[PDB]
Amino acid sequence: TVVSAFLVPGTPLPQLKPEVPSWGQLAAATERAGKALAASRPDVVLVYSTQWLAVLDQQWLTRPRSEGVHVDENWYEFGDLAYDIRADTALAEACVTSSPLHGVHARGVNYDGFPIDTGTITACTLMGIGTDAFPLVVGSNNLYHSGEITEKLAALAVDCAKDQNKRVAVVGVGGLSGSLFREEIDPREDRIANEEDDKWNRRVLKLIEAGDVSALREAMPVYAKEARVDMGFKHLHWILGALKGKFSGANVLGYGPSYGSGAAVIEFRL
Amino acid sequence: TVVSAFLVPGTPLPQLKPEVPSWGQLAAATERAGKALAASRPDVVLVYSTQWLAVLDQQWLTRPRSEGVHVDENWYEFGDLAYDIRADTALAEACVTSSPLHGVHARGVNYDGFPIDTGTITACTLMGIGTDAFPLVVGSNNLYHSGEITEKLAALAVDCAKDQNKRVAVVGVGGLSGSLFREEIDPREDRIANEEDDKWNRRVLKLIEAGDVSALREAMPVYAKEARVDMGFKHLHWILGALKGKFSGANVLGYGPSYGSGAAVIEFRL
Amino acid sequence: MQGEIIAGFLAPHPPHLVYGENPPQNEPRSQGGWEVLRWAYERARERLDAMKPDVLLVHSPHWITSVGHHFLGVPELSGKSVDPIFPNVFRYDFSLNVDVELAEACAEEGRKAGLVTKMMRNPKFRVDYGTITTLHLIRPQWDIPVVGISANNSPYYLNTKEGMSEMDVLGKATREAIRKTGRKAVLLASNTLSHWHFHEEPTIPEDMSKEYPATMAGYQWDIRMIELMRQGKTSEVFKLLPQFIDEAFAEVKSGAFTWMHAAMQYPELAAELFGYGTVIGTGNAVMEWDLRKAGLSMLGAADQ
Amino acid sequence: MQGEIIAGFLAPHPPHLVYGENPPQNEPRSQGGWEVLRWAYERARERLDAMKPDVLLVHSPHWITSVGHHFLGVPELSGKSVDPIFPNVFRYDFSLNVDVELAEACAEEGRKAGLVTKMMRNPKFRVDYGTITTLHLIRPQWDIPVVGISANNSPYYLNTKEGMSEMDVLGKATREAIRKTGRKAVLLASNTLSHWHFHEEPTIPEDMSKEYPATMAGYQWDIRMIELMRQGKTSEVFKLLPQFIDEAFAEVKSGAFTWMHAAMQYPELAAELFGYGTVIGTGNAVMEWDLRKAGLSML
Ligand SMILES: O=[N+]([O-])c1ccc(O)c(O)c1
Ligand SMILES: O=[N+]([O-])c1ccc(O)c(O)c1
Ligand SMILES: [Fe+3]
Ligand SMILES: [Fe+3]
Repeated sequence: TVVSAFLVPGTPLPQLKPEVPSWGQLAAATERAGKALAASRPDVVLVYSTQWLAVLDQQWLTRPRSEGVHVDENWYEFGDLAYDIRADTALAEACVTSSPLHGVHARGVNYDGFPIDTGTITACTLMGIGTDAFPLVVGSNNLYHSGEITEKLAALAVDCAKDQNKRVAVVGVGGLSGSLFREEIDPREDRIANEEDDKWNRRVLKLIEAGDVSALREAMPVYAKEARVDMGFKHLHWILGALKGKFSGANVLGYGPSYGSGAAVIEFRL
Repeated sequence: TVVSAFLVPGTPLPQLKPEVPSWGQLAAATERAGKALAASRPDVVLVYSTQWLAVLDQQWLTRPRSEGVHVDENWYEFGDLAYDIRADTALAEACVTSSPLHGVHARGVNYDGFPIDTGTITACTLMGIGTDAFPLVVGSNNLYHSGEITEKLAALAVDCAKDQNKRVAVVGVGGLSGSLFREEIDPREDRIANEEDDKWNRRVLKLIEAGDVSALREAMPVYAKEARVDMGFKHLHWILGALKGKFSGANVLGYGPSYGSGAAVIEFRL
Repeated sequence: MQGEIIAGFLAPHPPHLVYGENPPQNEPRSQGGWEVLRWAYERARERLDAMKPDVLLVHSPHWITSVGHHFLGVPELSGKSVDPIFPNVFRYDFSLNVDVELAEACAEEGRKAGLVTKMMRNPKFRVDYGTITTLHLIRPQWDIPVVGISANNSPYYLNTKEGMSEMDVLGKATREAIRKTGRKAVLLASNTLSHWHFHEEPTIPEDMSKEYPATMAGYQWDIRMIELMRQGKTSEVFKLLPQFIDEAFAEVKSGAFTWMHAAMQYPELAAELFGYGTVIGTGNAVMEWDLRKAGLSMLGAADQ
Repeated sequence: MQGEIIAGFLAPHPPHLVYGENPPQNEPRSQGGWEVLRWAYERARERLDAMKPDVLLVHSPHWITSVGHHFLGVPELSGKSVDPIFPNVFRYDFSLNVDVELAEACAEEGRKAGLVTKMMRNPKFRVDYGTITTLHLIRPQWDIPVVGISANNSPYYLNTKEGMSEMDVLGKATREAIRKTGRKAVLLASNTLSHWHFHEEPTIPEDMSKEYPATMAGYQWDIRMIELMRQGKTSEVFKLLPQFIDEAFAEVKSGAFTWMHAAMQYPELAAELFGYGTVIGTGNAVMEWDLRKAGLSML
């Protein structure tokens, strides 16, 4: 049922200011991942973003159609973020019901003007997703959830997609190393904060390319701590859980900086 | 194990002002019951008083020796009630632990200056109990306990006594009909407040004398309600539960008024 | 000289409140507790300190009498008040002074109004746990003299409506007694609100993570009533007092609330809420009716 | 024309408090709730009303910024604030006015003092629920102008000591901004206390019989601290703040509490508690430091 898999950046800087060459490349690479997405002919898109924060219990987006203009609470000077996002209401509501059976309290989320996070929006815009052709089943990033639980959450959704007989594209939205610069820089001279962050990204990115699930699995908890990886890399656990801890190789379409932070676009070879 | 059973008044008036003839008669009858008590050579005296109020859990007297001068909060004009009461701590503590094993939360009570109720005090004085020879196991009157609950509480204490090879005398302390005069009277003019109460008293007292447990069981809740009987007549329930719902007859040693309320001394023939 | 009811306080008496303050007089030691209700009492304490009243009058539910309404009548009373229900939290060494003169005047006036009244003359008497608590929570100095009144059976033995009338007559007689003696008095309705509660206390009674309202329906009655007290819609709170009693099982059934308000002539005045909290699931509110700050405190010309 | 900090409030922002009020701005209906904490905010409201200030300043934990300390800087901000965590209880149509001139002066002063600052000039900005809530609870009239200040990342990203230090400099710079502009300002620390909580949301949220402290130690920590506060032992709370953060998981880590006190200059003045109470197990205290009445309000 899972026919496609991707990891993309949840930073808005590539979409907002693609005139910066490195960010321009990140944007181009997320767009190229969109063609690869479409060509896989999915019915639903299993989306997880690191910026969709929940605390009480697991939240699933159940609102048929969400639209508006989002302003990033950090990057509001580089423009706005219009969005029009469709949801697979049947899958989402099923995910809500399937959730407490697997040991995770969940609730559907359907409210007018509910804030969809920057990550989900930028990946929709750039990848051309969340349209009526490719609706979403977005799961929140609960702060108290572990990568274990996140994997269980993604799996649970693939299995909910199986008995509705639907083709699934998986997208985990989030960054790599998270050493954000703490002063304002010239965006044209944005680079990766350290070389330690750079080497770590390069390394774990190479383990993704080779598809060494086992070496990746053990590098993950150390990498997450040592490179301040966006939310402990739970947006990769999402992709692993969706593929039930198994994938061949992978393809890296882009890797650059986002204000000292590491960002990358990865197409997964199933 | 159970060798003796008695019902005595909780009112202090008979001991406080026995110069009032009727009151003097009730005191002399309680004294007679005390002698019948001692003649049955018990090891412990199991006591329940209507005026020992509890709200949370069941309380049992676990202090080896309580002494003080108690002054009744209604009848303070008639004098003071000095006391020196001994508890069978070994048996009392057994009742504490055994009570939840019959579905009743309970605590021991062992606090210097803990107020023993008027009923327990007056009964001890007139009956010559609560001494080191006739120590007490006193169980509280919990407001939320029914008669059924009170019987199970008494049977349980009689149980614990068999486990310690102890001869039990049983004393239920409290009044009969309870329509106390609501204005000051001349104590010499004391009489049962009304005829309906007098009839009710005589009727159930006759059922007790005869030994008709069945008839007595059916009349009790009607009698309690109609003649405003002291605390639902749970003090008789106490005696019944200790006797496992069985007794042969009864001698009513005294029946008289107590400021309009009714009061009797009853010796039970096992 | 002119008689004066300076103010009327609603002053709940759950003994856990003194337990948590660890005063010298109480024997058992606590690790704090119920500080919302205890801070609520801090304000009440300072409001009363600035009244310097001649006398505090308290009507306690925990001195129950059948033959009319009783009044403390010995100049000095002392003892160790141990609470029959929670002796683990309350064992208080008290010593107080009674305004015998005003107490006798209350009896006198209550008798003339058609009530049966009695003076408590036994010096060996042990003041009830409820009185000792309300007094300490409002006045830990034990420096103002007190008049302690019993709660007559009426509302339980007869019925609520009929018993409530006795408490009203008693309140009117209390006012009349104050005005004739020319005393500067503070009235203390020692009442709790919703009283549904749970019959089980935890390992550590002070454990505040285990303290909460017993019922939602109870808490709601309380709020609604203390809101109406805040709005100053008194006539509305008394029209609701019967249903409040039935449904929330309120301790105002004992009559201290009606006694107080009757003595204050049921002022349609706003009441200040110092705080609301639960003790053993039980609803409690510390409140004040400032009659001076409203100019309704003066009663009239004194006698003699 | 000389500046004044009339007072600083500890003004927590659980959205249930506005939910409990059933205002026109908030969409969902409640059956009441958290009346103790609301009655605390009754005493806050009238204490504020008798101050007549030019501006309210508020530092909110729910506008988290990575690069410096941001300031609201648009004359009129409007919108619909739906809380991402509690959208069932909080969906609020806000309409507020910003003291842009003062916001800019705070930003310039912060910049001058070594901090990185930015002005939020985007007219479509969605104001966080913490800012919207605290303000509506202390002044539902929506009339006094406001400066919304973001909570910089530093205490979480660097560590507590460095974060607090940054937050202190921000406080000192805020004082300077008030004095240089001769504003009559009230400070609002939008912080809750013990945040260690349970994950159980009652079927009907307002059910107050389901509301209680999450941990005994949480409550005890909250009490010890606010008891030191009403004592006027300010130095001693700030000595205990690191340990209070670590063990009670208190939201004063976000920084508003340090910011406010630094701006008042850590006054050894006893505070007035309008009430403590819990929301979803969290510790919430509504307090005030009356600087005018203590005569330390002139800059
Ligand atoms: O908790 N207690 O101990 C209580 C609570 C309410 C009361 O009215 C009382 O007399 C005692
Ligand atoms: O219960 N809530 O909704 C809360 C409680 C504490 C907080 O600091 C908050 O931001 C929300
Ligand atoms: Fe009480
Ligand atoms: Fe918060």
